Amino acid sequence: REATTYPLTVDNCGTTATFDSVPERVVTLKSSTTELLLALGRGDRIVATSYLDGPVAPWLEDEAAQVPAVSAPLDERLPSLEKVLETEPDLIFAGWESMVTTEGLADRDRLTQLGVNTLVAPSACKEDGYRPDPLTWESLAQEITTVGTIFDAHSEAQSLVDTMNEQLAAISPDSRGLSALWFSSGSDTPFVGGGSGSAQLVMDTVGLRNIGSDIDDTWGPMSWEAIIDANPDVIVLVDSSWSSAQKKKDILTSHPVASTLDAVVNDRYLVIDFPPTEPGVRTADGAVALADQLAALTV
Ligand SMILES: [Ca+2]
Ligand SMILES: [Ca+2]
Ligand SMILES: [Ca+2]
Ligand SMILES: [Ca+2]
Ligand SMILES: [K+]
Repeated sequence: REATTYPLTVDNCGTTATFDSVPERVVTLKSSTTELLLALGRGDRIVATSYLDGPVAPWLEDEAAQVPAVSAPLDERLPSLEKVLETEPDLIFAGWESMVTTEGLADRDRLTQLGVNTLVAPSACKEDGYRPDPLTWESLAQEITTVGTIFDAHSEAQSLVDTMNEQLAAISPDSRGLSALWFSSGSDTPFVGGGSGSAQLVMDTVGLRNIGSDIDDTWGPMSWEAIIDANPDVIVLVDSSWSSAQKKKDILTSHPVASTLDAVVNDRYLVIDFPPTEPGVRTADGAVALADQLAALTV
């Protein structure tokens, strides 16, 4: 039954952010931020959205239906700052840190001067000291709790964390010692899940060894030669609008050497949608989905 005390000061990716009162008019950038506010029962605070990553989670459809901004995003990517400001926001809630730098909408200090708070999803901080190290489920719980505090939504945040933990509790790590390629896009040079993002978190959780684990980033290129030598037991396909799961199956099938891998010959594929690959509460839903598919797979 806690209610937030304002003014509230928080360190958010190394910027001091002070909230004089609960946010009322928020522009959310990326699906992660938009859906987190929907999930916390704060959809009515969303005055604009931009850079959405796909349809909302099915369980957020009824919240999204009450928020006109979800139906009319400002832009497919970053909107102009003028369009953002037209809605008289008190907060810009950015899924990626770059969006509130000079290379994005504007720097955070300049936005503060103009009367606009900024909040970067805590899971998305990129600098040393603030980047998850490593990303864990607790990183994501802490993000929910922090945003809940800012939005005076303490019970809602606790509920959301409890729901994520229940989903995770449904997963028993596979004990077969299997390895996996996490294949995002690319035919000439595959782009794969690296060792420091959601891909690694999810593979660790479901019990797959990531052949891309030595990549020190969320994603990286891996040559066909290196993939073939790694011999992944299972292949996770990210199903995105720009590279479908089927497209990647066809790439694998058509490759004159990778088509001879056991994983490819035996259709040992797991499929995850794009939005849960951005770290957030949906990532746990993605993990459940992959765990269920892996359970159904014989190898
Ligand atoms: Ca409103
Ligand atoms: Ca700055
Ligand atoms: Ca500055
Ligand atoms: Ca249970
Ligand atoms: K306010």
